[PDB]
Amino acid sequence: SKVALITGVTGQDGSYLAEFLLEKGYEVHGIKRPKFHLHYGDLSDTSNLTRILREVQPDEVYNLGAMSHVAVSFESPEYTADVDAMGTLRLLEAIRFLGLEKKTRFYQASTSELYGLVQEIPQKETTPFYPRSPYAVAKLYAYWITVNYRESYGMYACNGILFNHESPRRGETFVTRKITRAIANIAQGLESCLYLGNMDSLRDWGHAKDYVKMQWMMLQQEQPEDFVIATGVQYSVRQFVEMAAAQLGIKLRFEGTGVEEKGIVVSVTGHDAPGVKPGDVIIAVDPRYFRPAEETLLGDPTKAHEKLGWKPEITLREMVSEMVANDLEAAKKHS
Amino acid sequence: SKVALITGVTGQDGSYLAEFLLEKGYEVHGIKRPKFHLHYGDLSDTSNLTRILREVQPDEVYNLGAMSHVAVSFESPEYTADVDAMGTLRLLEAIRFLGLEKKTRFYQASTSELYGLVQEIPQKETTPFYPRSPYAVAKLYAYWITVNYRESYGMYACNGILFNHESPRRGETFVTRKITRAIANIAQGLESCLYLGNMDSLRDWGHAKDYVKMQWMMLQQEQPEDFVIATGVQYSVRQFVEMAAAQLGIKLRFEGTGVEEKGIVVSVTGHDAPGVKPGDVIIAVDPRYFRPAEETLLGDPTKAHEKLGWKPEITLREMVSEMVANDLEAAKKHS
Repeated sequence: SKVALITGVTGQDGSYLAEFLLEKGYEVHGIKRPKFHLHYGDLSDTSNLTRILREVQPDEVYNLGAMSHVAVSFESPEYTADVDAMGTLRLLEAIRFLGLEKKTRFYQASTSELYGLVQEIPQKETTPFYPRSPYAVAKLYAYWITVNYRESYGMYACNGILFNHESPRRGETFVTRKITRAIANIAQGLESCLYLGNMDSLRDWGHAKDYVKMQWMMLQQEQPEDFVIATGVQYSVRQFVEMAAAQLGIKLRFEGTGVEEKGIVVSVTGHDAPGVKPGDVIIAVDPRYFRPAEETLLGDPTKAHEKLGWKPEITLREMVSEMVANDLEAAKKHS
Repeated sequence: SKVALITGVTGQDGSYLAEFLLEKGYEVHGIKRPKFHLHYGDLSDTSNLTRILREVQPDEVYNLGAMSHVAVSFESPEYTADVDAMGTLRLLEAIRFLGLEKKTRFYQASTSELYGLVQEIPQKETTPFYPRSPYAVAKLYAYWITVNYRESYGMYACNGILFNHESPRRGETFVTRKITRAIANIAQGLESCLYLGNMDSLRDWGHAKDYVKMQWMMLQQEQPEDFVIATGVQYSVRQFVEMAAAQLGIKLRFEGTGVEEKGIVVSVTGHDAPGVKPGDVIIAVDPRYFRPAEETLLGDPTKAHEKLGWKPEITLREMVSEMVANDLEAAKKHS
């Protein structure tokens, strides 16, 4: 059968991609950031990773790394660049060293954080990059080295510019998981308030499962091509809160504007929100993080749809329901 | 003048010790974990640290590392051991390599976490160690290698078994700073509730400034000796909360027992607690962290007092007042 190597195999995207590929009968090898094999290594050691590629002889390689500058907070800038930027070059160079240009197809996970400034909305494949963090500059290098090996050596190598994508596995530092975790704990009486920033902020949220599928599709073509991977639909942080609360039978009312805005509990249906009652104030704004910033990230996945036929199949509400259910289960183990 | 080298120079203890020594006219060199000099390095490189000791020719070396297994959360177990355990051996071996046994005095910062289990209370120099985390095992090695170089080579090398010590610089992960930060933010209306564990838990809290002084004293003697460094006085987490709240004019009432216990605002005096009013519930217990655990850490600093004349000079209330004032200042920049 087909063989694949996944770097960053234990993150949200790696775990879902590994499942997706195993289901298709692939033999899956991975390294952290039955027919599944884990290897030691982090992409900082050329010898170790070339050895692994030599033993694995993968048909496909998925270079997933960290997805956000926030998920990389505790690493040194040099370590992040060595693995997310140089690691990409090492993988491409190893494929050449081993004479695998004709057998191995390469996928690199870029990020919407490459847009930094923004300017034009929505953002598409032609929209110019302007990195705003060391992490994003490292990703800029990874994006361009991949384009360069494609253009210079005719290698099948391409980039997936990923916009936000969540799931029950999403890291607790992202706002979506913060909200579902908090709503569940509040409903179960383990906490009392959820503090957020500007609730007007508009986001483009997709489901990790739909995105890892597009990543795989991007390696099944006749020629390599880069693609923006997003939903192209906007929702407010406030709508996300309402949706999450609605999954637990809590209807919310919002009173006040800006840093003064507050979420009041109007009614409660069902038996999953015992720790909440009408009148309760459970959502508020933290001035330390409030900011009325314009110019907004919103991806245009038209090319993906036109050339590949890819479209997100899971809806935002199903994603929220799945995340809420998972956090609710953990929460009741403690009420 | 005298020359000193401090490892972990930017932590709470290192920053205070550096100040203490500079005030005394020392030339101070440091490495992270005017007459002050910072060097690159972390104790993992024998060549780099020997070179530094060779250039510095210190009269005194203070091997401060991490003080808690919680402060070491984001490091790999191997990295922590390499710097906190092996790093200690490297420093002692470099002093010998360079022929500095007669000039350089060595101080190692142990921790009360070496007691793990506990059993006998209070704990003193003779009380047996029983590490309960990888971090503490690394510290056990550091403690014993220091004793061994003292006993085997007649080197002036000793251990300071430190119990909890705080200050305005204390890391936000420790419960004392968590409480002062929270009380200030609540008083300033930036947050609404403080969730803690068992409020009956008894602790031995001293001030970092008093402790770095004992560390220095331990190197001014005629012979090297190990010492427990603590206050030997107990206070409850609940008393700490009351004290912190009292610094902001908030009097508290506690209703309920165990996981049901809650802190209610009785009265408010002054103008530093605008975000709080009588009746408000601002302290509650998080069941996830509640635990009625016996057998309690409490140090017996009698030997320190008897042999060296050391005694903590700063009181717990002055420490709380200082921590609260610092957090209150940060807080009002945002109300």
